[PDB]
Amino acid sequence: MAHFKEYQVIGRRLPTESVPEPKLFRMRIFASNEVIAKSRYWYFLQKLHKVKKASGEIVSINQINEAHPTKVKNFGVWVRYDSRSGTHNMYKEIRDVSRVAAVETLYQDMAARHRARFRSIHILKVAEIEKTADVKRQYVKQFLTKDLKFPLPHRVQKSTKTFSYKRPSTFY
Amino acid sequence: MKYIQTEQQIEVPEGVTVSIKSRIVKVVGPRGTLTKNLKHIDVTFTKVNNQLIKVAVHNGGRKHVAALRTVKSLVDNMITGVTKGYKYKMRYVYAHFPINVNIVEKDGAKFIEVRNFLGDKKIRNVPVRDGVTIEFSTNVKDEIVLSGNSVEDVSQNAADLQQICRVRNKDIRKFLDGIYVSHKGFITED
Amino acid sequence: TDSIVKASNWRLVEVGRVVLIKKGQSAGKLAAIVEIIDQKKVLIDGPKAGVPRQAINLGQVVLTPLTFALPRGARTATVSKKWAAAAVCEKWAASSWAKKIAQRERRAALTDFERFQVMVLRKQKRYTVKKALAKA
Amino acid sequence: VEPVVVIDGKGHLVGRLASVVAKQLLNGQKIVVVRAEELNISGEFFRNKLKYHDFLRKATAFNKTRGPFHFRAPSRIFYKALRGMVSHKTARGKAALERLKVFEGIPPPYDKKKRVVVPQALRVLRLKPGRKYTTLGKLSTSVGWKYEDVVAKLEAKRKVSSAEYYAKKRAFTKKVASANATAAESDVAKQLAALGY
Amino acid sequence: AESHRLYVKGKHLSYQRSKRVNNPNVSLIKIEGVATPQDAQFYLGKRIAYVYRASKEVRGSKIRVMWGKVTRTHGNSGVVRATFRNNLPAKTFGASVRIFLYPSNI
RNA sequence: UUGCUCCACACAAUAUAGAUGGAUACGAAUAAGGCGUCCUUGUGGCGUCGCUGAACCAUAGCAGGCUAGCAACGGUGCACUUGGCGGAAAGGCCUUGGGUGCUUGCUGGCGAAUUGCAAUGUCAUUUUGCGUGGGGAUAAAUCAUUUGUAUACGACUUAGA
RNA sequence: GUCAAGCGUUCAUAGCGACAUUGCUUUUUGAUUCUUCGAUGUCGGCUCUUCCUAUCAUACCGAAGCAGAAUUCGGUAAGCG
Ligand SMILES: [Mg+2]
Ligand SMILES: [Mg+2]
Ligand SMILES: [Mg+2]
Ligand SMILES: [Mg+2]
Ligand SMILES: [Mg+2]
Ligand SMILES: [Mg+2]
Ligand SMILES: [Mg+2]
Ligand SMILES: [Mg+2]
Ligand SMILES: [Mg+2]
Ligand SMILES: [Mg+2]
Ligand SMILES: [Mg+2]
Ligand SMILES: [Mg+2]
Ligand SMILES: [Mg+2]
Ligand SMILES: [Mg+2]
Ligand SMILES: [Mg+2]
Ligand SMILES: [Mg+2]
Ligand SMILES: [Mg+2]
Ligand SMILES: [Mg+2]
Ligand SMILES: [Mg+2]
Ligand SMILES: [Mg+2]
Ligand SMILES: [Mg+2]
Ligand SMILES: [Mg+2]
Ligand SMILES: [Mg+2]
Ligand SMILES: [Mg+2]
Ligand SMILES: [Mg+2]
Ligand SMILES: [Mg+2]
Ligand SMILES: [Mg+2]
Ligand SMILES: [Mg+2]
Ligand SMILES: [Mg+2]
Ligand SMILES: [Mg+2]
Repeated sequence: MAHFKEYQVIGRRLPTESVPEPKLFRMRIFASNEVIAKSRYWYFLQKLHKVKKASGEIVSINQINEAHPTKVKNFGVWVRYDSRSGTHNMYKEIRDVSRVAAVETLYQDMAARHRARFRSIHILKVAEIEKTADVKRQYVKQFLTKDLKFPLPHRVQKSTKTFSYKRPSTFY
Repeated sequence: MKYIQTEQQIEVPEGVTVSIKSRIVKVVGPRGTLTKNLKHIDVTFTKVNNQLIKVAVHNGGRKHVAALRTVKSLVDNMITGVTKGYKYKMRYVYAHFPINVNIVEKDGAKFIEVRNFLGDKKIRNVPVRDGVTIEFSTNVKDEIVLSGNSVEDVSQNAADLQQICRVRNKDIRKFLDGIYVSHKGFITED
Repeated sequence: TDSIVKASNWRLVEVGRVVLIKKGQSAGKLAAIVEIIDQKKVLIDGPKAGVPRQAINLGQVVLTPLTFALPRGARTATVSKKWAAAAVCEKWAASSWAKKIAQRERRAALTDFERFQVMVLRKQKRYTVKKALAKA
Repeated sequence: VEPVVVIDGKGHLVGRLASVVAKQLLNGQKIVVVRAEELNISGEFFRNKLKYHDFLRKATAFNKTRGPFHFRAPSRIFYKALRGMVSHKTARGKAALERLKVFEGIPPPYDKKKRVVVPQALRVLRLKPGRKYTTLGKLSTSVGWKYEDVVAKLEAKRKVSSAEYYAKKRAFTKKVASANATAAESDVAKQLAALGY
Repeated sequence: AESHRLYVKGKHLSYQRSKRVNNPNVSLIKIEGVATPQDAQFYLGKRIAYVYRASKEVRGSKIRVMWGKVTRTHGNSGVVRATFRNNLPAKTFGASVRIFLYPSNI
């Protein structure tokens, strides 16, 4: 789950006599593997349509890679989650070079700030925010200023020995 | 949120020299000199053009950003105190017993001593802190004027003189007797 | 009459800052910061060394004193061209930091015969050094 | 790797130093800790003073001379923190605790010996900036230690002597560095530089 | 020379143990300068002496030796497991052992 | 019934929480410092360093023998000694000079074998005893008797050539 | 403890506080029958120690429908009675 992957999953709802060639529903799923992806596919299709895994089939599952994995992108994520007392819709902005990176950051962020588990979260939408000043959140907007530069004060240097002889420094 | 960079301006007037070794600030203007240890904040001072000093916080949370404007106000108070000084004027409020405030020597330690506060036989004593000058006003009755470079010292010594004359065991909406700060300003201002 | 405020000069996370990867696959190679993703993560690019363009935590990274002029979000061909124009590797090799890295790699590479020769030459230099000290 | 290791306890967190020292003692290393009045505990002073008074509260009710013995000196607070990280009721842990000496200040022999740090335990490497901390000399004085002023006087004396030592040591290393620089750019020194030396 | 050492020093740390049961048949050794299981893979199969002193000469020596061998690495930090011909006495917890350079590979 | 102590060296017995090249000395800060240099001597200017001790010192020679020179007047061991500093437990640190060896800084000569293909292959430091030869000093305590400032008995406080 | 209809000469909350509702305690009494029926001496008082704080007094304070006096509400506090 540190590497989520994104999959398109197309499922069908199996052809009967009255309906040959059914409607081919497609989802984008964030999962660790294809097993979890097909599981989540049937989870969301049993919430949208009158279908279930026993009366349907999977016709395709493909891993979608990121088109530009080394371009920095601003993402808006619309998410629905369960709290301890209700269900809430939430919009967050996440800055990464990948959609699965944004979704991993979202899951860590939701577990951190809201104590929301994976079982309580629906990703409603991930969309790359195409233009600056459509960026709503000011924790993202601070990284879009011109000629941005900052230091990292108080550098803590990792020691591999138990004892040090020098009384180290946190210069940087 | 951890704001990336929050930064405050500090304006130095012409006759003032500010020396900031690590976070120990020394401000030297015409009235004298002042020093403040600021090693409890973790800010970063820098000098722009010998009349402007930036102070900045990097990757600082809400409380750490809140302390930065405090640091700017502390160094501005140092500059204002060594340029203009501070002058706090207190009034004696009494109904029947006239509060008798004199300044006295006890072993060279320079005390304000207060007699007849609400008819008390107890002499009260507030030590004048170093830097604070006590004088008594002419053509304004019942006014004691505390002056000095350090607003901390002048304000705390005026607060000592106010808290030493608080009323015990009486309704203090009716027994208003005390010494109160009436004016806060500067020594040399117009 | 002069206001004196200390410098306290840090290395800035900025586009064009040269970084040394400590840990991972690259691990001792030079890259350059291409864009700042957030406070704890930047996009690096080390095409001379062989570092792929990647997102990385700054904790996998030590910044160097060396910068060069790079535009934000510059692609790998741009990074390579501007890195060669600024001649980053020749600034880096002349620093005392990279000489110490080369020194400890060289002392790691020494064989037993070379360690014996290091002992013999150190005693030979030591004799002259003690003569110079006792006449100065 | 030394026969005994002398830790200068200044700027160290008490638990993070005590677990490291407990593991060195049990693994067979003799440890002497100096400047235990300059140790740190994280969290504010009133916080840690209430913790000590909560500890001070508990004693054997029928005989206070057999109670938990509330030791007041900063070296003894460090010793108490390091017990409990050692099975001290066994012979092995008794022998481990016999490998440890903790002192306030730096007394003789150790004042002319190298002092080390434990960077796993350093307050400036472990605590987030802005986090409050307690100095163990101040805490010990608040809970009844008598000798804060004597240790400060002797440490000022020791530091005057140590600075007069270090002035002579810099005056010698000036000459040694210059004489090593005279031997540089010779056929032996370039031969040594070819081998990383 | 001033030194004649052809072994690496180590510390007998512990038996193999769970939280409450020990196994004296295996002993845990720290080797000086070894902080990594792959750095400690060099020492596998090396020949260990615990060298100790007794009052009674038995074959013209007051020095007695227990011989054993590094079997596998233990954990993440360069501790190894060792087995000896007779198990280590358990008062030697923290005592110094010798890891010889033979059987040699490199 | 030649007792006690100290010093040195001969041999024994007890052991050893565990020698195996060296515990290698600023202080302070860590949103700062170290070092070098310069001046106006400061909370100064300039340069440089860190990114770990992965260092530095030391380290060649029968467990390190015997011997011959060259260069230098350095390094180092042991005792003798001069002067000083050190009381936190100093019991150490820095010196002055003369001996006394050694030196791998450089170049030579001789020896090592059979411990038979590994078997720590014994080289450390506390207690003691006893032997020998070189100094030094020449007491108390307790019972018993006694006191009553003490006291169940012990103990305590007094006295007695 | 919360809520505040209402009382408090006007005024919900100085002090109170209905209709509701959330708790804590184990110094009451029930509920239970787990331990003891080859026996754990069963009421109260006397004596004596310690502990708790939900503080009556004493210390220092905040509030009042506290002018003074005398009270009332509340805080730290079990040091001492
Ligand atoms: Mg599922
Ligand atoms: Mg939150
Ligand atoms: Mg720093
Ligand atoms: Mg009052
Ligand atoms: Mg009254
Ligand atoms: Mg040398
Ligand atoms: Mg040991
Ligand atoms: Mg324990
Ligand atoms: Mg030291
Ligand atoms: Mg005290
Ligand atoms: Mg006491
Ligand atoms: Mg085990
Ligand atoms: Mg381990
Ligand atoms: Mg064993
Ligand atoms: Mg044991
Ligand atoms: Mg500098
Ligand atoms: Mg300087
Ligand atoms: Mg003494
Ligand atoms: Mg030699
Ligand atoms: Mg009597
Ligand atoms: Mg009697
Ligand atoms: Mg409640
Ligand atoms: Mg009202
Ligand atoms: Mg029975
Ligand atoms: Mg009974
Ligand atoms: Mg209470
Ligand atoms: Mg009360
Ligand atoms: Mg009283
Ligand atoms: Mg009581
Ligand atoms: Mg009481």
